Amino acid sequence: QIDFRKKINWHRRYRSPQGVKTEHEILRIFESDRGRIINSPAIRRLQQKTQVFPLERNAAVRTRLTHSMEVQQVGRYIAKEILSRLKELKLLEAYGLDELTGPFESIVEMSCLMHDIGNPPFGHFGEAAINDWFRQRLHPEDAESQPLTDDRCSVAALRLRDGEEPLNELRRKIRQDLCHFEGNAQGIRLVHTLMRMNLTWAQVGGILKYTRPAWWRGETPETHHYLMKKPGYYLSEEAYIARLRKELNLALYSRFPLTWIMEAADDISYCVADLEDAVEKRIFTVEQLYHHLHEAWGQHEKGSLFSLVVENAWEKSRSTEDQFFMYLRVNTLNKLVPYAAQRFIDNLPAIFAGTFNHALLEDAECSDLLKLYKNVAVKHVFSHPDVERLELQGYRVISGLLEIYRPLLSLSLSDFTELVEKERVKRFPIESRLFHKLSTRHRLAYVEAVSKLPSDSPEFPLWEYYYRCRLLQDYISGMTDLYAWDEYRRLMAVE
Amino acid sequence: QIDFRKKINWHRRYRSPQGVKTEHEILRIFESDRGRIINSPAIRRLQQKTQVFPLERNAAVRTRLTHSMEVQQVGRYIAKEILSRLKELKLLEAYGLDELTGPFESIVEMSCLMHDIGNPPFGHFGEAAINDWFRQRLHPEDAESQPLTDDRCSVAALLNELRRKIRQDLCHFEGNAQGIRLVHTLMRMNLTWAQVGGILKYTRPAWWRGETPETHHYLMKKPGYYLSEEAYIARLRKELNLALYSRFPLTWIMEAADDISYCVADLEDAVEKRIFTVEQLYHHLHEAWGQHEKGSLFSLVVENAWEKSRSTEDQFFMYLRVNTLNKLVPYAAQRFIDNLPAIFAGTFNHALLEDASECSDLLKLYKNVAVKHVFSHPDVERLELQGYRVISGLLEIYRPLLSLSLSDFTELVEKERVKRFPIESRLFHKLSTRHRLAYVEAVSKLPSDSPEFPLWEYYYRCRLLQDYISGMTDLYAWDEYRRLMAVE
Ligand SMILES: [Mn+2]
Ligand SMILES: [Mn+2]
Repeated sequence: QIDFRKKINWHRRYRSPQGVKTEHEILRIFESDRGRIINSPAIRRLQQKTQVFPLERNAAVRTRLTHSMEVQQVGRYIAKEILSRLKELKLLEAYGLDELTGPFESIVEMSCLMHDIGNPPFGHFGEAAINDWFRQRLHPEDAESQPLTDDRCSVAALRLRDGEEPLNELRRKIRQDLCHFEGNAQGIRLVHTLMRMNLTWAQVGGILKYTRPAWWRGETPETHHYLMKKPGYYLSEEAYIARLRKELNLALYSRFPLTWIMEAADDISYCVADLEDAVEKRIFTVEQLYHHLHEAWGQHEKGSLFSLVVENAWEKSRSTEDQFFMYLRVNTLNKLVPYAAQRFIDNLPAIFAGTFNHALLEDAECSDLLKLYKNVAVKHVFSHPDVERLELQGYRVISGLLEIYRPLLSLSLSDFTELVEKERVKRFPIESRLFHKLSTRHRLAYVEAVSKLPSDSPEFPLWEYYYRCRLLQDYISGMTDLYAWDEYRRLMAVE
Repeated sequence: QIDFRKKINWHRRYRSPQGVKTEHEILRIFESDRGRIINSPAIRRLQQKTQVFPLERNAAVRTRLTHSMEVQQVGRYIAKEILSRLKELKLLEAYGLDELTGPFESIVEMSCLMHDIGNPPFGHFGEAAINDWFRQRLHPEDAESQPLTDDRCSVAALLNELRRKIRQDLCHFEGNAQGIRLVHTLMRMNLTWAQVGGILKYTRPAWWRGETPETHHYLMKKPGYYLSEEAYIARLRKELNLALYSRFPLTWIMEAADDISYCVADLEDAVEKRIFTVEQLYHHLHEAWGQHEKGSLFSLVVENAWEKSRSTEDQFFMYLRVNTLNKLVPYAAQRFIDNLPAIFAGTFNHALLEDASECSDLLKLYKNVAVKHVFSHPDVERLELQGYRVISGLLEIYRPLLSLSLSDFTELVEKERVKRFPIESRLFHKLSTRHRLAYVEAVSKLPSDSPEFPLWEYYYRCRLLQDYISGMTDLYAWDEYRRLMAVE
């Protein structure tokens, strides 16, 4: 049975409010969350994180922030559409929404905003350089089966010991979790353990995009593959994630019903904006682009969504660029938003369950239009040398930075712990200074996770390392494209 | 009589919608406006326009954009508060709001967002360098009375009343006035009248020469619009039911949010730039209050937030922000409702937080601390001075286009390639196509025959230049300065 009272959890993890609360009181909690998000430095960082194009000396181009604001307004429209349609169906009171109208909407907007929140400096390329650097040092493939006589792992504790141990399973999970860094998973890690925001369960639900644990190694459940497409959370969050499922009434590997709305907007905004920027960076004319889109459609009919959207917007522009993109955007939303709004309502039971193994804008006419934009963007924009140059640049910056911090990892627990207590250590001065370079928040978080472990435990050293790596990963992922590059040069000694 | 149906004008200037429209249809028009604003490049430019502190290699510091988002959430709260209070008073249906709930709120947020949108690269300092550069070339003081035997104006053409108005308008550039110019004539957004009302902060015309309006002193504190907009501005007044020099009732809400967000954010950034500790700051605030009582708003806000803190800094600012809004927002929400007739009239000669209000005092306290410690910092001041030269120098680089005859200038507008003026050609190409387009359009609307026609051309010519510059980000203007000075 569909009841949103049960999904829109206004309680918190720590210092949580409890007992009754009016429609207004509840609105205020959700409005509190907005203020928390909007004033966050993690949200400010996004104006300095690159979105497709390099951070040029004129802000004409979209950054991760300006894009996420655009995504949020799309999300607002979809949510608002779902609501209006449902009030016309009178199912609003029936689904326990008549009083959670505003909250619903705000959650969407705020999750929209926070997509890309945990992404590393150089995005998907950052992810690569991180995962790759860890892979050459851990080799999680060497953990999959029985203890290999020749384990490629550089860490003594994480190397599968031959002797009959269930500790071998702990090593397996750590190796896969650290080598499978994902922005969404880092986003969850960020809002809770790092940024220490203390948001409503419902909000944190909306930013939980995937249900796959980072430590996952096998084949994906056939009836869960879509939902477990990448990883959604780390081993460090597993505890809190369980807490989240129970609070939001979610089964293992079940998604929060609103996440689907936020996802949709992101999928829409996704290309069109970069395509606008492409003509702005003079890659081709607006006319040239129209012809690339005509070429891309192929199977042309005079009543298709191409004619209704792209052909339509092209005619509006002639008796230019502004008008073109302005109406192209309009045209798209005006057809796509209703579709996804409907799709949501249509498949609401499975969505409420968070079991629905599909996207609002599927694969089989809306999905086609999007794909068309994507193809054009791939073949002409994403392929541009200045883009690719920066993509490759990013990779080295992160890889090199990770190597600069290798000495802290290439250490014994006894030594590392020593550095954590005494800030000034005799024999390890480089390591000292390098550890000071780390941000006070990720540093704090490490210690806290460590102090919660049992000293006596044989798993304790493995955990320390898992956390040690997490700590390093947090520092790096936390950086902006600029800061990471600047630091790379500074630590390579060229400034 | 108070009816918001009459103030929340969902019609547009060009391609305007008309006839009935449902609550939903109306919401959609206001939601359309949001999309227009949010996708605007003029709104993107703000992530590259400096807010107090220089850009820095880490975005830990607020930019004009990140501040305006903060302002918008404050505005949201105030608007939402006014509404909730009014629903409790049941006056919502009574004031024609029961169906314009969402719109009201969106307008606030969108106007909040668009405050500073018309600000130049080096904001306040940019204004100076512009106005100063024009003043040495026009001397509008020399126009005030009778034609001076020794007129300091560099322009032959600068009917005596038209000359007066042009000189004052061009020499009195203001971000808010430029903002109005921007959304309509430059950005060609075509927004709902109501939205454009919300960004009209001042009722003073830029061409005004005759110190202080007595009865309308506060509303005409700074200029609100240019001579180039006077026509459209008249159109706006009539559409929004405003008397000459009357303000849009919602503008007051947006304004308030800005007055609040104004300092606290830079104070957070001050501790972030290590200017002083969070502890050092608390002591500067204790020093600043002086007249200490154990139940005052200082104790309730600052003392309160200080105790909560004992990350420390995060918690401190987080709850300090909370504490402030939790007391100030209700006040301004009330003030609005309390003085609603005069606000609806847009005649109310005061601010929501203004009088001897404990609220106004708290704000002033933040401001004083910011002035005495943050705004006074050398790296700030250095950049402020730097900005001035960049703009002044840039204005001088473009002096050749102004130091020209109409006959010559016009020639350059038709033929892109002109023989004798090659520097001027290339310099004119440097200007953005939008401001270029806008100039021509304003010019083509004038009567060729008219004796005022040459004066207008110049007014517009200067406006065109001003648009280019004001349109730039701190970075682009600096980059260009160096590029045109030949150091890259
Ligand atoms: Mn996105
Ligand atoms: Mn401001």
